[PDB]
Amino acid sequence: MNPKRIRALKSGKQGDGPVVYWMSRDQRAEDNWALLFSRAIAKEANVPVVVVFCLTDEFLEAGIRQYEFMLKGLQELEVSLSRKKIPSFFLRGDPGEKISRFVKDYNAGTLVTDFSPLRIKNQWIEKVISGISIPFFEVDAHNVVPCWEASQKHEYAAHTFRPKLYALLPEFLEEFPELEPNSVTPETLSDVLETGVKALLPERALLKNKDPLFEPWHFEPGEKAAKKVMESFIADRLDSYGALRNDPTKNMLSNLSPYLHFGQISSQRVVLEVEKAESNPGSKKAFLDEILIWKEISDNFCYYNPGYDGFESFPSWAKESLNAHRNDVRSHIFTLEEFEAGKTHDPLWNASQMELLSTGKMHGYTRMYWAKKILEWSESPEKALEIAICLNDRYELDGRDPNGYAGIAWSIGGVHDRAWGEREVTGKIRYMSYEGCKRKFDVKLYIEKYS
Ligand SMILES: *Nc1ncnc2c1ncn2[C@@H]1O[C@H](COP(=O)(O)OP(=O)(O)OC[C@@H](O)[C@@H](O)[C@@H](O)Cn2c3nc(=O)[nH]c(=O)c-3nc3cc(C)c(C)cc32)[C@@H](O)[C@H]1O
Repeated sequence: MNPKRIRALKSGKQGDGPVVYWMSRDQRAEDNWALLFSRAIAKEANVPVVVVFCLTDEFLEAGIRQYEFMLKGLQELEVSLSRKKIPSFFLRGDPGEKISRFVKDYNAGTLVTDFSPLRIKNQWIEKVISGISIPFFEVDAHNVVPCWEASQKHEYAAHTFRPKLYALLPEFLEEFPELEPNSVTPETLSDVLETGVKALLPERALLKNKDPLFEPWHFEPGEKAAKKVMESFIADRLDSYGALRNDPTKNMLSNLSPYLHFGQISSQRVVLEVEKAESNPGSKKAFLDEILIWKEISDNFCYYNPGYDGFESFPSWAKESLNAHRNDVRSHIFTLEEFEAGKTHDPLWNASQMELLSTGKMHGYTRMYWAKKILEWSESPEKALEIAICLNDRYELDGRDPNGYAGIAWSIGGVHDRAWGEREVTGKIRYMSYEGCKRKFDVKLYIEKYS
């Protein structure tokens, strides 16, 4: 129980009621430093621990696909927490009102939340701070090394973040203690889902035949389903991961991102299990570079760059290059709706958008190709960022995520990249040509599957 995982958000006066874990990013009962820390605080105070989750007003900015995935997982989570004699309360509203009122109504003694570097979570925290007088902590339960510990600043390249992160892995990569149950026991989610689906339905993604686009059987939600996906990745896909991770015709990725995004599985758990696996060397190195270095540098990016979703956060070499080509004539301009419908003149791009539309998880390789063409076929880099973020957040199961803003910023603005050869329109941003993908994998097979 390393105290470097927890820090104070606001001092206060400790009450004598239960310890409240405001769960947000880490929707799981196992392998959860925020829940474990909350339980430990409760034990020292001779009080029970309680979990609260905010069903916020912002769900209408995404789709049924993410709402159902999240809420079905929370239904499973209710059962698991109740087995530990830990009650869970699901508050309909936004956190500033709901958390403050709950703290008062339930005589909470201490408030704890998990860590997200996203603007909306920081918006939420500000309102909560103004409505409570009890101590308020946050625990990094999402990263192996706490984000504010891995580095003191924005890291401009993987190769400057990687040695700092790896220097800290011996301390922070460790097993989880078991969650001790509470000593004694202190509108349903199905109805909430019903109400939300009703409100979301007019905006549901449909084919011209009015049949829905989304296929919900590619990733079953919840902690138990996530563990099976991790186990099948290690048993069946990890050996080939190094060779096949850049081939979107092969189903050889871990497929863990939807579970990692909602915190239905701990990435620390995944890393421990992968470290212990005997697998092809090269493959384990490649996978750990993604789930450790690239995932946690995305939290580094959002945490230390307030404007992480804007042009101003790009590196200076990229801002200069993009500005110098701002007035170049674009080969094409597509509207947000033309991008959304997969109606560019590039069949590889359109197939990547159809994979996103139908499965809610675009292959990692084509996400890079996809975002870079939005830069190439939009009026400005600012508009490209707007369009890519809109589509990523609306349709990825793993979207609205530091990985997303960081991966889009890499794609369009060269964040965590270097300058490449100068081209018109896109400047020195790394280019990914259609013909280059053809030399890389079977583009025709990918197009057939998603068309
Ligand atoms: N590139 C990258 N950046 C951050 N974190 C990453 C990245 N690649 C992998 N990971 C993290 O590692 C695990 C395991 O990786 P894989 O098994 O290789 O991948 P999957 O879980 O099956 O597939 C998800 C993966 O394709 C994406 O994580 C990346 O493409 C990154 N990425 C997002 N990741 C998100 O979680 N949410 C988003 O909204 C993302 N949006 C984008 C947008 C764009 C334009 C790009 C280029 C990437 C991207 C992964 O689960 C992850 O934790």
